[PDB]
Amino acid sequence: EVVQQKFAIVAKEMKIDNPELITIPNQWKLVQEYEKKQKKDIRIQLNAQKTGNWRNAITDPKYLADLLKTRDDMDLLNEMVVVFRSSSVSFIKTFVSVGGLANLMAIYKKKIEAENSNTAIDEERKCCEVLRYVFAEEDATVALIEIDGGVELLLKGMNSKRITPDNQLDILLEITLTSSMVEHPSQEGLYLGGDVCVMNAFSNLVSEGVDMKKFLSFFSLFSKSKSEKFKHASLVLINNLIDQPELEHRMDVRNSFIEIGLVNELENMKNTEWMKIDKIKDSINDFFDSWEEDKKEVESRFDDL
Amino acid sequence: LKIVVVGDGAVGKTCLLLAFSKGEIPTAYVPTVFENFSHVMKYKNEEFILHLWDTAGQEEYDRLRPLSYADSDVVLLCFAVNNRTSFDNISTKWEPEIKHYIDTAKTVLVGLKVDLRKDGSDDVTKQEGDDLCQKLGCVAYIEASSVAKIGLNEVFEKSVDCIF
Ligand SMILES: Nc1nc2c(ncn2[C@@H]2O[C@H](COP(=O)(O)OP(=O)(O)OP(O)(O)=S)[C@@H](O)[C@H]2O)c(=O)[nH]1
Ligand SMILES: [Mg+2]
Repeated sequence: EVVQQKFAIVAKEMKIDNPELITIPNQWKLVQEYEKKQKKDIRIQLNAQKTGNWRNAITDPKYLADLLKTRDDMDLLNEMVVVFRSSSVSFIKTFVSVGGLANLMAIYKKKIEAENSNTAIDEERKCCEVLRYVFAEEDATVALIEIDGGVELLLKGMNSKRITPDNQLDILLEITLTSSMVEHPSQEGLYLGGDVCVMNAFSNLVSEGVDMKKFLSFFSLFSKSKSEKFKHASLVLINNLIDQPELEHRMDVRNSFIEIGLVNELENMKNTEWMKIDKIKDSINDFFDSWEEDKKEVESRFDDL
Repeated sequence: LKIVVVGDGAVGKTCLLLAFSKGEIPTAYVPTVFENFSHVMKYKNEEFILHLWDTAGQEEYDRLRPLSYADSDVVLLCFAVNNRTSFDNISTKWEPEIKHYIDTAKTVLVGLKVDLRKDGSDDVTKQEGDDLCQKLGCVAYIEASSVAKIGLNEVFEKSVDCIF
């Protein structure tokens, strides 16, 4: 009762970067409450098996995962918003570890494709809202890479006319995270190829005939969007896709983007208030700086032939 | 008597608590992370034990706010009357949350910063709060200002009443 490291558990469990802002006496109170709740949750589950308030039974992450194989309704979706937004790190880790995401993704497909109605826009949007909470957990992005048509589904979902600019952002942020996750973030030498995962999903939109050219619908979202979080995030994705180890592969990916109006798009932003933001100025510079080095290199190889 | 205070960032929860029991303001706005203190209130011919749990409005502390809910008798659902957005969030974020974690609590709907309510403006009205009180099943809707010292006692007298 002076230690007081017994809190660093609650800290990382609740995603708190700076516990130095909590008075020692308070984070003892919080520890007792953490322990108290772990015990509370236990009692509700063993009890709601008969009550039977499923609302309390789904405070078991495993139970929640299994239920989605059978239930896909507003009530459940609303409750999941509460649960995923406000639960602990480890509750999502468990959910995901037991399927969970693939189950929620399936429901999301159903929602995305459902025939128009009033309840349709909302049902789809809750999905985005719920996914936006699962994806705050790294294990979830790892799981996504291994779901056939997961990233593709996000790409399609992102092009829905039924969602909001904010929905579209959350999905993009999840795609971008995926694109950069070549290696498992918390395991030394384990390849995951999310970069290849996303690349393939963009190739699949072309070959399923949804994009007339590679990258088209993403790029066209990027182009008219007015979020500034979205312009930035879009730039980060583009640069990641172009950032390949082999010149052949950069020259190729970037050509696809040149082919659909990228260059003229950025050059217009340079004559625009957009450069006032340092996150975006640097991404645009990076693109050009990398394009130019590649020209020199190409010129340099031709010179030796 | 356990009373917990929830609502959006910056609607005036901290000020509500510290004005009720100090009774003044912290001058410097510091966003709440967690706070908990008791305080004795003279009401009727007897004193009461008020355990106050202040919570974080900010999204950053979403996974931690539930640590404040156990055994709560009353929850104060707070919005600021000059901030429709906070008002809307009561029924999309706050109520659903405490209903999920501590459905046994009575709820008082609290309209904060009344001192700032301009007219001709899209602000929230005593009518809208009273109505919401009806839909949400709160015990009461009570307007207050930490700055003009209004409704303060009223708000906390009610938390006690709905328990006796
Ligand atoms: N005019 C007026 N301003 C108020 C009133 N109450 C709080 N404020 C102001 O609004 C700001 C928010 O007050 P505060 O109580 O700290 O918000 P909060 O609800 O605790 O915000 P958070 O901790 O969840 S992030 C403060 O800077 C304060 O000056 C009020 O009754 N009238
Ligand atoms: Mg506060």
